[PDB]
Amino acid sequence: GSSGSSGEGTVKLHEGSQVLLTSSNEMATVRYVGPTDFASGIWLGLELRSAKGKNDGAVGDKRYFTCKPNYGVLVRPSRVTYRGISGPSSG
Repeated sequence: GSSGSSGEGTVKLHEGSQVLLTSSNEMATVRYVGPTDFASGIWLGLELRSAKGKNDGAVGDKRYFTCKPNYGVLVRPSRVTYRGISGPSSG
């Protein structure tokens, strides 16, 4: 399992994407994408439009985004979700 070897890879996140938390039920804009220095694993620098997080834009010696105190949050793809299908345009 590395860069798509065993177990497929449905990781489609680079930037300017939208994902909804599967715990707090709050949309979040994807700013950063990749491994972190404070933790061991992949993360996604999210940024909310209000004080509903636990980050100050950056954590440690790595910048993920820029926002007010406790505005954005850091979560993993598997920890986040987002639509993709199109479906009937009418409605």
